[PDB]
Amino acid sequence: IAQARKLVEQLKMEANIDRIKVSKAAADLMAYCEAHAKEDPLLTPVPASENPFRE
Amino acid sequence: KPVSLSYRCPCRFFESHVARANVKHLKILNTPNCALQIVARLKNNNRQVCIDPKLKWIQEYL
Amino acid sequence: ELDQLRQEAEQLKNQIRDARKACADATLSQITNNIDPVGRIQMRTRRTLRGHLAKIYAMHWGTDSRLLVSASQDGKLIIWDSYTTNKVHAIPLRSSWVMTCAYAPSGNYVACGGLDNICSIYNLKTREGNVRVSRELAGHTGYLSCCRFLDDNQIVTSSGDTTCALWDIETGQQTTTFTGHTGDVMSLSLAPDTRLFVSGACDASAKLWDVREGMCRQTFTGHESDINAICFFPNGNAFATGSDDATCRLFDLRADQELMTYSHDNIICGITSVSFSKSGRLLLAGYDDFNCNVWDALKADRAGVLAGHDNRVSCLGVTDDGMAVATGSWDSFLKIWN
Amino acid sequence: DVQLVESGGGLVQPGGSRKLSCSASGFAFSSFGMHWVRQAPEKGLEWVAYISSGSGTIYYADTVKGRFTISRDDPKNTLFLQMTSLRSEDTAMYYCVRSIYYYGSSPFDFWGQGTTLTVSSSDIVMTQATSSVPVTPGESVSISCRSSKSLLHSNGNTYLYWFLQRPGQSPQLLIYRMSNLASGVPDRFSGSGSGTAFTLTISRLEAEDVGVYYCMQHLEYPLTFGAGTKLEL
Amino acid sequence: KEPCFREENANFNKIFLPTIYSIIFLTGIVGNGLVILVMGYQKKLRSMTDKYRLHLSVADLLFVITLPFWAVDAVANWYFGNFLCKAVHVIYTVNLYSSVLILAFISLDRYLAIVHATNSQRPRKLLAEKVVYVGVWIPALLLTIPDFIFANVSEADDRYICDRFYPNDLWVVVFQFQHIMVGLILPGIVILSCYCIIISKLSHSKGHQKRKALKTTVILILAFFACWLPYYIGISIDSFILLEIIKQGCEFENTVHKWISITEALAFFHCCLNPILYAFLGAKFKTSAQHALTSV
Amino acid sequence: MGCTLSAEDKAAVERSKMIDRNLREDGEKAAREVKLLLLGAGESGKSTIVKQMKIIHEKTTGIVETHFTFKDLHFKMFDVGGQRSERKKWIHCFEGVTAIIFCVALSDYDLVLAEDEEMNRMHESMKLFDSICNNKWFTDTSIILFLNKKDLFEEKIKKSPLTICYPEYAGSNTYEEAAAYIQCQFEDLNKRKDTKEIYTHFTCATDTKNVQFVFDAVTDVIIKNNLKDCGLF
Repeated sequence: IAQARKLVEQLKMEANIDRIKVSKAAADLMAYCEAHAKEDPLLTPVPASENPFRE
Repeated sequence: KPVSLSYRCPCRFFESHVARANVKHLKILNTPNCALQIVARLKNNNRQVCIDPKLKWIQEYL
Repeated sequence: ELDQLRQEAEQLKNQIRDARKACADATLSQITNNIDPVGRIQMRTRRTLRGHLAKIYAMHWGTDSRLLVSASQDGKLIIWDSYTTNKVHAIPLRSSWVMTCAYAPSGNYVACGGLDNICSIYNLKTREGNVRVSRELAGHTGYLSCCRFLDDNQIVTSSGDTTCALWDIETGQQTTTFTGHTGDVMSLSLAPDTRLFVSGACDASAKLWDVREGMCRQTFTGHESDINAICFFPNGNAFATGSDDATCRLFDLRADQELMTYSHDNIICGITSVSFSKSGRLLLAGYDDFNCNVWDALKADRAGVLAGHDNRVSCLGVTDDGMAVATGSWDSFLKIWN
Repeated sequence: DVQLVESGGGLVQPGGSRKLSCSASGFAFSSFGMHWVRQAPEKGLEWVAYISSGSGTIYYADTVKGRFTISRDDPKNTLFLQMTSLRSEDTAMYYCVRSIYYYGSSPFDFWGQGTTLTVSSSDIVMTQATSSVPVTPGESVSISCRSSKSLLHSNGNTYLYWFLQRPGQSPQLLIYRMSNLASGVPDRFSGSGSGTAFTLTISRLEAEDVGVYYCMQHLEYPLTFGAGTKLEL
Repeated sequence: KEPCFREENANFNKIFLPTIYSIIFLTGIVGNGLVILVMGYQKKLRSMTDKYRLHLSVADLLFVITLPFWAVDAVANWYFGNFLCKAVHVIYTVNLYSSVLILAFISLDRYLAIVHATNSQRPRKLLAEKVVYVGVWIPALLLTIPDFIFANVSEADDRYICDRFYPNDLWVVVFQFQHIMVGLILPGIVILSCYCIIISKLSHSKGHQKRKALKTTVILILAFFACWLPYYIGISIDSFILLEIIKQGCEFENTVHKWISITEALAFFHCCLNPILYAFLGAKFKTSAQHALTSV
Repeated sequence: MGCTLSAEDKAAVERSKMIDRNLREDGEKAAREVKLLLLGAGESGKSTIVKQMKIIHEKTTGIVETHFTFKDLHFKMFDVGGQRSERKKWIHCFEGVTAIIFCVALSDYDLVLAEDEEMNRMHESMKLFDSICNNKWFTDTSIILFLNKKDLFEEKIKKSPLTICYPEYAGSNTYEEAAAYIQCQFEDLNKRKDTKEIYTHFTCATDTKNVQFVFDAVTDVIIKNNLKDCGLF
């Protein structure tokens, strides 16, 4: 059966990858959030003069 | 306006059988819209019959 | 065979998982422990879009953050100007059993599909002054679940026949076929670089596909029921899923595992849509209990509730400039929130 | 192929009536609003009448109000102008113009070939201040238009349009809303301006681009054109 | 043959009318306001029924608004002057007739929906959007010409009686007959007929959906006729007395007047019965009300 | 809106209102049609039911739509037999149809399933009917039950008794009792008898009266809708 061979090949391809630490991965999300926090209208609402939906 | 609050003349039948023969007292009533109302109590009948609208003797007397 | 195959593979599943336990030094909840919360998020309804006469099944924003397209199961695609609530175009569909719709990033085309197993491409900039069907893509043996434009001549679709397809619009032929899911694929999301996309299927699994080669890169599990929605993080290094088990989850591409779980004991209904804000700090989800929930994506705290719909919320959207949110429900109304 | 063909023009006596017909082929006639415009002999353009899509709105110029009537037959794809009490100021060449109105549309984008009528015999002011300049191929030139009122609305739009009329042809759209380039127009053309002053740049010149350039406003519905700037040689 | 004053009856009315009028005013204002609020705070497509009930609620509210004005009367003189006594008659008459005409229109709409279910959408829309203004509100407005012409404030012994004065009793009899005809006969024949037809067709059915409808139709018929029959019987008897056909003593006239007052007070409860019978007994309206009691 | 808008904004609003008018007209037209969902299991005879009205009256395909007209009433029937995917992911799309037609072959009681040799075809149809009838999306939706191939059933009942299926059946083993017994077992699966109805017809009648039956079964349903719409219920 070639389906089992395909599954084995796919699992072998998936296993041979390089992973980073979870603590290192969360830090990047935190850094992106703090770097773009001030440009988020939903997180920090803008005054009614610059609101296109004022409505 | 509700019918229960409507005004009606106490004198609808005007009969002058008395001819001043019998009238103990005679007053004319006041009405928003009923021309002239009269209740002449009769000396003998005291039924205050409503006398005729246009008859000479009271008109001369009044 | 049944020996040295389908059994040695179970060994590989014991290796990857082991490699996933050696990279879990800490958790996301501990890294972001000493950060300030976002407070209470209060949003108001600014616009209400009326004109559909059945349940709205899908919606999509234009790249100019002003024009949007919506699909209803009354045979109508409507293009709305959200600033003035004006209707720009009303497109009647040949099949009314629509379940998805897309807006081209250029703004010249729209896409539609549903229970007819066909993806229809409509031209909006004809010289005749009307909208006409530009193309009909056929080849799927199941219903169309989602579709997203890559450019004016490329589109990716997911079908209920457990497959995904990358098409050539000018020729009408399938260019690439992506296979490997067990159940029906219900959603897809394109990465900001367009070079990758994720798909979630009814087998409670998500997969990451490389567009230019057509092979599966990574598989992510952890849910307990069908995945109904999927969305990419703004920087393209993570994604979020919503399932039928009343739970959202966050997965990291490089860490290759799950990061955060968003669930509550009060919530027991399924999730239909997910979205991120411009900075990625907020995660917006639509539920069957007629409400939309705004979660703090870094602390897994429910920050806000959007409640203005009398039936289940079926679609969500956030503009490219991050100004407003759009919600579409199983009633005939779309709402803009600020 | 979009086509508008106009008929019904000829020599008329002072006082009388005449009907002009405009037949459309190749596009959805019912979705477009229609305009009648005229050009006097050796003069500029002059807006005459407008009828909306669905006949729910009709506008006339002050000089033809009470004697001109505009109508449309949508099943037959025809537009009619009935003119009565014709004076010696009505002898001109009449054009049929189509224009559609939604967010991001391009109004005034197609004109007819025109029909000639000969009689035997506050509005915004748009100033061009220049009637003829000499140009040579390969060089760059500029055309200036000035308005008596600020054309910028309180929604971000500046309603100014540019048209080119080549010798022997009908006007064609170049720029709409002062910045957008019409379909099928070379990138050499550009437009820019403030709320009151506007500039159109042709960049390199060719055997084309020779003719009369007009600026039009679309803020207040009494529509006014410029005098027309002529580009010779 | 002797004067027949109305003093004991007036004394009884002075106590009876204000209390019942206040109770009716409270109940009607509450019910009709609730119905109007539920209709207003609803985001759907309005059907044919949810236009008739809007008309009915507006008419009932405008009718019940005038009740305190005449509750102040019969215990005290008309304090509101000459202008206010006018147009109060107008509001009263307009809404009194419009309510029953709307009821007849609802009956006809139900008949069309039930007996011609597959081919009635266009006539039902035509009746609900266009013919309702000509068949309900225009006749009700036209029937108030005597209110403009004749209603006026008079003067009496330490009292200001405002009324609808007529040149003679023939006008009173004619307008009483018109009241009987418009208020009872014309709407009573259509509504009853439609309901009976619906029943004859709903008599044989599986049940649990048509058995409920049969009893609701019977309830509607009984409610309308029990509310409006004795009052008009008394009105007809009074009209016959006014024509001198029925001649008796003054005690008979006093008894007839007391019967008329009590039955008219009872018949005024239609403006409170209508929200229950035409809005609150329906599952669809109950669902709409539950939906409306979630956004507040 | 009002006097703060420009001319182009007013024209756009007019276009939007025309679109709204057309949408309302389309919705009013669509509300008058009768939508039916056609369901079955295997050789139930769905093709024979579809062929009852061959007139139009107006890769793998997913849903088949059939239109026909009877007594000035328009019916659209939807066949979803092609769809091989998960049914629970798209069944809610049909919440709101007028009725469900369910076809069952009477002769499919001796035969067993091809793949599952030890499973009855009638039992499989019963499980499908039980799943559809008690579905959460079809609480107030009525079912028209078609029982096909009575001519073959009345002959197969002779050689084989009605004991291979229904082991607890005690009857005369004739058609007039076995068919009535089968109808009883099919109607006993309904657990919403206070909100929905089952209409059963033995549609081995080669004439067209089949559609007539549907007409009747539809009319009743519509009446029961109006009683709820008008507040009577």
